Amino acid sequence: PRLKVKLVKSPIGYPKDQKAALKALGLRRLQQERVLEDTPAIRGNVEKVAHLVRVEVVE
Amino acid sequence: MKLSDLRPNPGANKRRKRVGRGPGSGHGKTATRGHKGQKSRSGGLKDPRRFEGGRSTTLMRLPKRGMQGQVPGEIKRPRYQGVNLKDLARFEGEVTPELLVRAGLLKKGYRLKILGEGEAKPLKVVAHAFSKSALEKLKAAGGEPVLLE
Amino acid sequence: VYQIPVLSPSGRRELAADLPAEINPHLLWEVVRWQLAKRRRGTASTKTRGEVAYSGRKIWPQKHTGRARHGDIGAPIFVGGGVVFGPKPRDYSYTLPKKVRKKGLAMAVADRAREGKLLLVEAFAGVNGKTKEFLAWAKEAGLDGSESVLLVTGNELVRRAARNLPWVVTLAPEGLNVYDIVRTERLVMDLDAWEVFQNRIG
Amino acid sequence: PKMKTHKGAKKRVKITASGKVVAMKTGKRHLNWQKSGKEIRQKGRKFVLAKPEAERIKLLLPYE
RNA sequence: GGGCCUGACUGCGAGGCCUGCAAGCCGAGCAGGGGCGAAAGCCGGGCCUAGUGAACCGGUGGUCCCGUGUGGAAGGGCCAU
RNA sequence: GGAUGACCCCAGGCGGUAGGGGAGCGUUCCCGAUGCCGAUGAAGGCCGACCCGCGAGGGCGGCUGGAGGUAAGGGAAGUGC
RNA sequence: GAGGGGUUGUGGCGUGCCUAUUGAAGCAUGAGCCGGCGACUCACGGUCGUGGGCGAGCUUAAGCCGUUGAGGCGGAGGCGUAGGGAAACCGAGUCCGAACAGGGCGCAGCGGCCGCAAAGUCCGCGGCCGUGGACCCGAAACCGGGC
RNA sequence: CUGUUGGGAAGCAGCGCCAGAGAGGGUGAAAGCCCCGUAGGCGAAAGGUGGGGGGAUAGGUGAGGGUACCCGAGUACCCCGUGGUUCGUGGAGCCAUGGGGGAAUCUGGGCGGACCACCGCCUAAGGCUAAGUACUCCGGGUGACCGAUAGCGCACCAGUAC
RNA sequence: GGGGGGAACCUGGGGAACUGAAACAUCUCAGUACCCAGAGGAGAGGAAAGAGAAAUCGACUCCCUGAGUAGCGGCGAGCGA
Ligand SMILES: NC(=[NH2+])NCCC[C@H](N)C(=O)O
Ligand SMILES: [Mg+2]
Ligand SMILES: [Mg+2]
Ligand SMILES: [Mg+2]
Ligand SMILES: [Mg+2]
Ligand SMILES: [Mg+2]
Ligand SMILES: [Mg+2]
Ligand SMILES: [Mg+2]
Ligand SMILES: [Mg+2]
Ligand SMILES: [Mg+2]
Ligand SMILES: [Mg+2]
Ligand SMILES: [Mg+2]
Ligand SMILES: [Mg+2]
Ligand SMILES: [Mg+2]
Ligand SMILES: [Mg+2]
Ligand SMILES: [Mg+2]
Ligand SMILES: [Mg+2]
Ligand SMILES: [Mg+2]
Ligand SMILES: [Mg+2]
Ligand SMILES: [Mg+2]
Ligand SMILES: [Mg+2]
Ligand SMILES: [Mg+2]
Ligand SMILES: [Mg+2]
Ligand SMILES: [Mg+2]
Ligand SMILES: [Mg+2]
Ligand SMILES: [Mg+2]
Ligand SMILES: [Mg+2]
Ligand SMILES: [Mg+2]
Ligand SMILES: [Mg+2]
Ligand SMILES: [Mg+2]
Ligand SMILES: [Mg+2]
Ligand SMILES: [Mg+2]
Ligand SMILES: [Mg+2]
Ligand SMILES: [Mg+2]
Ligand SMILES: [Mg+2]
Ligand SMILES: [Mg+2]
Ligand SMILES: [Mg+2]
Ligand SMILES: [Mg+2]
Ligand SMILES: [Mg+2]
Ligand SMILES: [Mg+2]
Ligand SMILES: [Mg+2]
Ligand SMILES: [Mg+2]
Ligand SMILES: [Mg+2]
Ligand SMILES: [Mg+2]
Ligand SMILES: [Mg+2]
Ligand SMILES: [Mg+2]
Ligand SMILES: [Mg+2]
Ligand SMILES: [Mg+2]
Ligand SMILES: [Mg+2]
Ligand SMILES: [Mg+2]
Ligand SMILES: [Mg+2]
Ligand SMILES: [Mg+2]
Ligand SMILES: [Mg+2]
Ligand SMILES: [Mg+2]
Ligand SMILES: [Mg+2]
Ligand SMILES: [Mg+2]
Ligand SMILES: [Mg+2]
Ligand SMILES: [Mg+2]
Ligand SMILES: [Mg+2]
Ligand SMILES: [Mg+2]
Ligand SMILES: [Mg+2]
Ligand SMILES: [Mg+2]
Ligand SMILES: [Mg+2]
Ligand SMILES: [Mg+2]
Ligand SMILES: [Mg+2]
Ligand SMILES: [Mg+2]
Ligand SMILES: [Mg+2]
Ligand SMILES: [Mg+2]
Ligand SMILES: [Mg+2]
Ligand SMILES: [Mg+2]
Ligand SMILES: [Mg+2]
Ligand SMILES: [Mg+2]
Ligand SMILES: [Mg+2]
Ligand SMILES: [Mg+2]
Ligand SMILES: [Mg+2]
Ligand SMILES: [Mg+2]
Ligand SMILES: [Mg+2]
Ligand SMILES: [Mg+2]
Ligand SMILES: [Mg+2]
Ligand SMILES: [Mg+2]
Ligand SMILES: [Mg+2]
Ligand SMILES: [Mg+2]
Ligand SMILES: [Mg+2]
Ligand SMILES: [Mg+2]
Ligand SMILES: [Mg+2]
Ligand SMILES: [Mg+2]
Ligand SMILES: [Mg+2]
Ligand SMILES: [Mg+2]
Ligand SMILES: [Mg+2]
Ligand SMILES: [Mg+2]
Ligand SMILES: [Mg+2]
Ligand SMILES: [Mg+2]
Ligand SMILES: [Mg+2]
Ligand SMILES: [Mg+2]
Ligand SMILES: [Mg+2]
Ligand SMILES: [Mg+2]
Ligand SMILES: [Mg+2]
Ligand SMILES: [Mg+2]
Ligand SMILES: [Mg+2]
Ligand SMILES: [Mg+2]
Ligand SMILES: [Mg+2]
Ligand SMILES: [Mg+2]
Ligand SMILES: [Mg+2]
Ligand SMILES: [Mg+2]
Ligand SMILES: [Mg+2]
Ligand SMILES: [Mg+2]
Ligand SMILES: [Mg+2]
Ligand SMILES: [Mg+2]
Ligand SMILES: [Mg+2]
Ligand SMILES: [Mg+2]
Ligand SMILES: [Mg+2]
Ligand SMILES: [Mg+2]
Ligand SMILES: [Mg+2]
Ligand SMILES: [Mg+2]
Ligand SMILES: [Mg+2]
Ligand SMILES: [Mg+2]
Ligand SMILES: [Mg+2]
Ligand SMILES: [Mg+2]
Ligand SMILES: [Mg+2]
Ligand SMILES: [Mg+2]
Ligand SMILES: [Mg+2]
Ligand SMILES: [Mg+2]
Ligand SMILES: [Mg+2]
Ligand SMILES: [Mg+2]
Ligand SMILES: [Mg+2]
Ligand SMILES: [Mg+2]
Ligand SMILES: [Mg+2]
Ligand SMILES: [Mg+2]
Ligand SMILES: [Mg+2]
Ligand SMILES: [Mg+2]
Ligand SMILES: [Mg+2]
Ligand SMILES: [Mg+2]
Ligand SMILES: [Mg+2]
Ligand SMILES: [Mg+2]
Ligand SMILES: [Mg+2]
Ligand SMILES: [Mg+2]
Ligand SMILES: [Mg+2]
Ligand SMILES: [Mg+2]
Ligand SMILES: [Mg+2]
Ligand SMILES: [Mg+2]
Ligand SMILES: [Mg+2]
Ligand SMILES: [Mg+2]
Ligand SMILES: [Mg+2]
Ligand SMILES: [Mg+2]
Ligand SMILES: [Mg+2]
Ligand SMILES: [Mg+2]
Ligand SMILES: [Mg+2]
Ligand SMILES: [Mg+2]
Ligand SMILES: [Mg+2]
Ligand SMILES: [Mg+2]
Ligand SMILES: [Mg+2]
Ligand SMILES: [Mg+2]
Ligand SMILES: [Mg+2]
Ligand SMILES: [Mg+2]
Ligand SMILES: [Mg+2]
Ligand SMILES: [Mg+2]
Ligand SMILES: [Mg+2]
Ligand SMILES: [Mg+2]
Ligand SMILES: [Mg+2]
Ligand SMILES: [Mg+2]
Ligand SMILES: [Mg+2]
Ligand SMILES: [Mg+2]
Ligand SMILES: [Mg+2]
Ligand SMILES: [Mg+2]
Ligand SMILES: [Mg+2]
Ligand SMILES: [Mg+2]
Ligand SMILES: [Mg+2]
Ligand SMILES: [Mg+2]
Ligand SMILES: [Mg+2]
Ligand SMILES: [Mg+2]
Ligand SMILES: [Mg+2]
Ligand SMILES: [Mg+2]
Ligand SMILES: [Mg+2]
Ligand SMILES: [Mg+2]
Ligand SMILES: [Mg+2]
Ligand SMILES: [Mg+2]
Ligand SMILES: [Mg+2]
Ligand SMILES: [Mg+2]
Ligand SMILES: [Mg+2]
Ligand SMILES: [Mg+2]
Ligand SMILES: [Mg+2]
Ligand SMILES: [Mg+2]
Ligand SMILES: [Mg+2]
Ligand SMILES: [Mg+2]
Ligand SMILES: [Mg+2]
Ligand SMILES: [Mg+2]
Ligand SMILES: [Mg+2]
Ligand SMILES: [Mg+2]
Ligand SMILES: [Mg+2]
Ligand SMILES: [Mg+2]
Ligand SMILES: [Mg+2]
Ligand SMILES: [Mg+2]
Ligand SMILES: [Mg+2]
Ligand SMILES: [Mg+2]
Ligand SMILES: [Mg+2]
Ligand SMILES: [Mg+2]
Ligand SMILES: [Mg+2]
Ligand SMILES: [Mg+2]
Ligand SMILES: [Mg+2]
Ligand SMILES: [Mg+2]
Ligand SMILES: [Mg+2]
Ligand SMILES: [Mg+2]
Ligand SMILES: [Mg+2]
Ligand SMILES: [Mg+2]
Ligand SMILES: [Mg+2]
Ligand SMILES: [Mg+2]
Ligand SMILES: [Mg+2]
Ligand SMILES: [Mg+2]
Ligand SMILES: [Mg+2]
Ligand SMILES: [Mg+2]
Ligand SMILES: [Mg+2]
Ligand SMILES: [Mg+2]
Ligand SMILES: [Mg+2]
Ligand SMILES: [Mg+2]
Ligand SMILES: [Mg+2]
Ligand SMILES: [Mg+2]
Ligand SMILES: [Mg+2]
Ligand SMILES: [Mg+2]
Ligand SMILES: [Mg+2]
Ligand SMILES: [Mg+2]
Repeated sequence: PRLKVKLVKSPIGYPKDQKAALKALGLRRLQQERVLEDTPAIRGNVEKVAHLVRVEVVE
Repeated sequence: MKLSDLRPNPGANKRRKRVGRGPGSGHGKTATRGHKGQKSRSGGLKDPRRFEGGRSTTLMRLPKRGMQGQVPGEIKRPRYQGVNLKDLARFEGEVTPELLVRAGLLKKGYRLKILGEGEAKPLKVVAHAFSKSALEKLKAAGGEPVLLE
Repeated sequence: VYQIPVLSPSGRRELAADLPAEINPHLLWEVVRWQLAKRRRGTASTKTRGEVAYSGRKIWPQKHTGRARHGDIGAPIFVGGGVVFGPKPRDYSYTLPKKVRKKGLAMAVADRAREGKLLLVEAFAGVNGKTKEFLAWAKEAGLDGSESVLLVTGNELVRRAARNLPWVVTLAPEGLNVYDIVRTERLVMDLDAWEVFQNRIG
Repeated sequence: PKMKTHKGAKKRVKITASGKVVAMKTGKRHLNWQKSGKEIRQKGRKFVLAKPEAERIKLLLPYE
């Protein structure tokens, strides 16, 4: 199963490492969605910015 | 519910067609065979799938193609049966030849080759071969390809 | 889903067990058709014009007698000749699918559960092979011979006692089958046989 | 008894995935020196058989 | 009638004519490497319609696909004729 | 129309060989049947101007016959001259 | 016993039955008459159609155990799940090709996770085909061994 | 068991009884309890069988090191002519052999589809060997088998009369 | 000790033709029908100079399957491990 992640909340005012997790995810702009594999390495970063991101599991 | 209620559903048990049994039936006299030829006879015609009245036959005027083989016959060589990633969706943990012959996907005596139709899953998949596209998908999805010998 | 009565010393209990609620009559017809056809002997036979005892001699010349042309007297146009397409020894059996038999077995019992005709018993009190003994038990158990009963128990001593009654058909549970279930008006089983029955529909 | 595969058909013909019957075009076994390249090239390809004849051949191959 | 030439192409082939099948026929256009022309273009034989023969079996040139435990070889397959 | 083939109303079709389809009748046998019909008369036979069915047929009654027959609903064929 | 049965004088109309044929009452075939016997079946495989079971799966063969008109076990194997190529081989593609060109043959459920349906497959039934003598009867002949 | 109708009860009726027996066939008609049976049980002095149980007997039995003695002959092997196998001369091997030539004893020989090499498999030219398998003159059991033109050619004095 | 008999069954030694190929010769029918010798309640076969690719199996006989596969074939009809 894959992952469709949406950037819903702004990272402004959040620590530099959460800022980076979006760079690894590839999320750059608000409401932008990227479709990514459900790998535990990708999963650890999504669960990092989970409070700023909207995840739906399209398989 | 006792016996005398047991019935086949409508249409489940049709009567037979009996020929040569009178004018009123529709099938009397000539038994639906018409009149008086080789087809009308007990014994009938030459094989309708092939024979054509003496002329060279539609099948026999076509040319042969390709290796037909010789004695002592088939050459023993390894045989590959492919199964798609879509088929692996039902499994967890490990995937092997013997497991895919049990679920009824891979056939015995056949070496396992994975092909790329569908999505890959984070499974350890042990096969004799992989398609290039199944290889990429498997890596990129958290899966572990494991060749054999 | 069904509430199946149990006879006992300590209470006409109520055991539950999931039998199908949909009964498919045609499927039950298909099981009985199989049951009855696979028991056929297929010993009907006739003789062909090559199996008949006469010789292969032309009885009289083809032409110039004023009679019809004939070959040998074994031909099926003669009285005493062979018979055309007569019955030959046959096997009428065939492999009805297991899931059709198995589900037909659940359906047959479910049909008697709908009616209150299925009755289970813990044991049989004083019956030890004597018909008079089974008869007394049946009466206190509410089987007075007005309804035909399929008794299904592994107790040999209980099957011997009942088997000669005109209204009773005895079976060991391994022999439970839809024809005998549908043949009768009521179903009476051990708990040991009921357990066996559950182990055959799963 | 069980039907036998016609080997003459087996050696000339194939049943495709949707049930069509393909064979080699005829007419280039020999006498090709005065045949145009268009004639040789196109006679090098497979063709789908007309439906009546295909349905006859398929019956001869009951285990493909 | 003359000049230069070899398209009397290789790899394909949209769409059709004809038609019981199998055949037969016409074909723009794209690619390879060319010929003629300043060029627009033309050229996949010949003004056109006859000048022909399905398959099986075998020959020859190529290809290097198969090679009966393995490497070869025998013998096949494929392309051409 | 009414909900279903419950029946009714309206309109149209309904010559037929080869031949395609459909719906039925009857014969032998099995399940139903440890039943049921039967000496107050089984099957079969001979009548009938009677009833039901388009028809194949099925009843009913009289006579003969003297011991068998077998429903509703299904099953299988040595099934109709 | 306002109806019905039997009979048939007169009047009207009126070319047997079957087979074969372009066409028969036909002066074309068959049949004296009556009764009984008498011709489209079965096995295995195939192919459609159909009634059910299960469904990315479906199904067991021999046999084993039970029964004594009881059913069960048994997964060996078979069909299906992937095609294209003479093949090596590759694979949702592949083959021809120099081609990433063109072309052949291939690839993709209805509903509010459960229902409904469905590839497929198993069994029953039915039509037709193949193999058998294959709807029934009929030669003249051929061969074998004897008389 | 009794009564009743009837030529006859086993039919109908009253009241009973058995059942490890309600398979079936009889008895003047239609009988669980009348007869023969059926369920369940028992039975061989004599002959046959005895594949199972027991007991005899025949036969069965190491390790190194050395020696290179033996290991199935008109055989193997090759060639010619055939057969067998799925193999019809095919690239034609394998197993068999009518003709000709013709070895060796393990460092011997045959095979793995011409052939060669490599790698393996196997031990020819002496013999025997239960069980599982086939058939049905004979006996019994059982039929959605026939019912006297049917079923065997024969239900009967039939392989007869002719 | 042999001889001769025995319904089929079995082994061995010999061995057709109609037919099918819509003619026919190779091919088929078929090592079938039949003749002959022998066997016994069975007969044959049987303890690898096997199989053939599993770096494997492990006498023979018989059923199922593998499989109408592999192949054979005027590469026709068909035959068929
Ligand atoms: N245990 C049994 N097999 N019971 C079934 C009845 C057996 C026998 N057919 C009888 O009627 O008595
Ligand atoms: Mg903020
Ligand atoms: Mg940090
Ligand atoms: Mg039927
Ligand atoms: Mg009918
Ligand atoms: Mg039929
Ligand atoms: Mg019909
Ligand atoms: Mg007829
Ligand atoms: Mg009629
Ligand atoms: Mg019709
Ligand atoms: Mg008609
Ligand atoms: Mg007629
Ligand atoms: Mg017809
Ligand atoms: Mg028809
Ligand atoms: Mg017809
Ligand atoms: Mg006719
Ligand atoms: Mg005509
Ligand atoms: Mg005609
Ligand atoms: Mg006629
Ligand atoms: Mg005609
Ligand atoms: Mg005709
Ligand atoms: Mg006719
Ligand atoms: Mg005729
Ligand atoms: Mg005939
Ligand atoms: Mg004919
Ligand atoms: Mg092949
Ligand atoms: Mg071989
Ligand atoms: Mg029968
Ligand atoms: Mg029969
Ligand atoms: Mg007969
Ligand atoms: Mg007979
Ligand atoms: Mg005869
Ligand atoms: Mg005869
Ligand atoms: Mg005779
Ligand atoms: Mg005879
Ligand atoms: Mg005689
Ligand atoms: Mg004769
Ligand atoms: Mg004759
Ligand atoms: Mg004779
Ligand atoms: Mg004769
Ligand atoms: Mg004459
Ligand atoms: Mg005369
Ligand atoms: Mg006469
Ligand atoms: Mg006559
Ligand atoms: Mg005559
Ligand atoms: Mg005759
Ligand atoms: Mg005769
Ligand atoms: Mg007879
Ligand atoms: Mg007779
Ligand atoms: Mg007859
Ligand atoms: Mg016949
Ligand atoms: Mg006949
Ligand atoms: Mg028959
Ligand atoms: Mg039989
Ligand atoms: Mg059938
Ligand atoms: Mg069967
Ligand atoms: Mg009873
Ligand atoms: Mg009863
Ligand atoms: Mg019973
Ligand atoms: Mg009984
Ligand atoms: Mg061929
Ligand atoms: Mg050609
Ligand atoms: Mg040619
Ligand atoms: Mg060529
Ligand atoms: Mg050539
Ligand atoms: Mg030219
Ligand atoms: Mg050209
Ligand atoms: Mg050219
Ligand atoms: Mg080319
Ligand atoms: Mg197959
Ligand atoms: Mg396939
Ligand atoms: Mg010029
Ligand atoms: Mg130049
Ligand atoms: Mg076109
Ligand atoms: Mg055309
Ligand atoms: Mg160009
Ligand atoms: Mg250019
Ligand atoms: Mg140019
Ligand atoms: Mg230039
Ligand atoms: Mg230019
Ligand atoms: Mg052009
Ligand atoms: Mg010209
Ligand atoms: Mg010119
Ligand atoms: Mg031409
Ligand atoms: Mg030929
Ligand atoms: Mg050739
Ligand atoms: Mg190579
Ligand atoms: Mg190589
Ligand atoms: Mg090799
Ligand atoms: Mg080398
Ligand atoms: Mg070399
Ligand atoms: Mg060649
Ligand atoms: Mg070569
Ligand atoms: Mg070559
Ligand atoms: Mg190539
Ligand atoms: Mg060519
Ligand atoms: Mg009209
Ligand atoms: Mg009409
Ligand atoms: Mg209709
Ligand atoms: Mg009827
Ligand atoms: Mg009738
Ligand atoms: Mg009967
Ligand atoms: Mg009865
Ligand atoms: Mg009765
Ligand atoms: Mg009465
Ligand atoms: Mg009386
Ligand atoms: Mg009377
Ligand atoms: Mg009768
Ligand atoms: Mg009447
Ligand atoms: Mg009287
Ligand atoms: Mg009467
Ligand atoms: Mg009687
Ligand atoms: Mg009657
Ligand atoms: Mg009846
Ligand atoms: Mg009925
Ligand atoms: Mg029934
Ligand atoms: Mg008949
Ligand atoms: Mg009058
Ligand atoms: Mg008038
Ligand atoms: Mg008149
Ligand atoms: Mg008129
Ligand atoms: Mg007249
Ligand atoms: Mg007239
Ligand atoms: Mg008439
Ligand atoms: Mg005529
Ligand atoms: Mg005429
Ligand atoms: Mg006249
Ligand atoms: Mg006249
Ligand atoms: Mg006249
Ligand atoms: Mg005349
Ligand atoms: Mg006349
Ligand atoms: Mg005539
Ligand atoms: Mg006639
Ligand atoms: Mg006469
Ligand atoms: Mg008369
Ligand atoms: Mg008559
Ligand atoms: Mg038919
Ligand atoms: Mg059949
Ligand atoms: Mg069918
Ligand atoms: Mg079907
Ligand atoms: Mg099922
Ligand atoms: Mg299953
Ligand atoms: Mg292929
Ligand atoms: Mg393509
Ligand atoms: Mg395409
Ligand atoms: Mg469904
Ligand atoms: Mg289905
Ligand atoms: Mg058909
Ligand atoms: Mg035959
Ligand atoms: Mg026939
Ligand atoms: Mg037929
Ligand atoms: Mg003569
Ligand atoms: Mg001859
Ligand atoms: Mg001759
Ligand atoms: Mg002659
Ligand atoms: Mg002679
Ligand atoms: Mg009296
Ligand atoms: Mg009395
Ligand atoms: Mg009994
Ligand atoms: Mg009785
Ligand atoms: Mg009796
Ligand atoms: Mg009675
Ligand atoms: Mg009775
Ligand atoms: Mg009695
Ligand atoms: Mg006993
Ligand atoms: Mg006894
Ligand atoms: Mg030593
Ligand atoms: Mg030595
Ligand atoms: Mg030796
Ligand atoms: Mg010697
Ligand atoms: Mg030789
Ligand atoms: Mg040879
Ligand atoms: Mg040979
Ligand atoms: Mg060859
Ligand atoms: Mg050979
Ligand atoms: Mg020799
Ligand atoms: Mg050695
Ligand atoms: Mg050596
Ligand atoms: Mg040797
Ligand atoms: Mg050798
Ligand atoms: Mg070898
Ligand atoms: Mg060798
Ligand atoms: Mg080799
Ligand atoms: Mg070996
Ligand atoms: Mg023993
Ligand atoms: Mg023995
Ligand atoms: Mg034995
Ligand atoms: Mg007997
Ligand atoms: Mg009788
Ligand atoms: Mg008589
Ligand atoms: Mg007789
Ligand atoms: Mg009589
Ligand atoms: Mg007799
Ligand atoms: Mg007779
Ligand atoms: Mg006499
Ligand atoms: Mg002697
Ligand atoms: Mg003797
Ligand atoms: Mg003797
Ligand atoms: Mg022999
Ligand atoms: Mg001898
Ligand atoms: Mg011989
Ligand atoms: Mg001779
Ligand atoms: Mg011949
Ligand atoms: Mg034929
Ligand atoms: Mg034949
Ligand atoms: Mg012929
Ligand atoms: Mg012919
Ligand atoms: Mg001739
Ligand atoms: Mg011939
Ligand atoms: Mg032969
Ligand atoms: Mg042969
Ligand atoms: Mg012989
Ligand atoms: Mg014989
Ligand atoms: Mg003897
Ligand atoms: Mg024995
Ligand atoms: Mg022996
Ligand atoms: Mg021996
Ligand atoms: Mg030995
Ligand atoms: Mg297979
Ligand atoms: Mg198969």
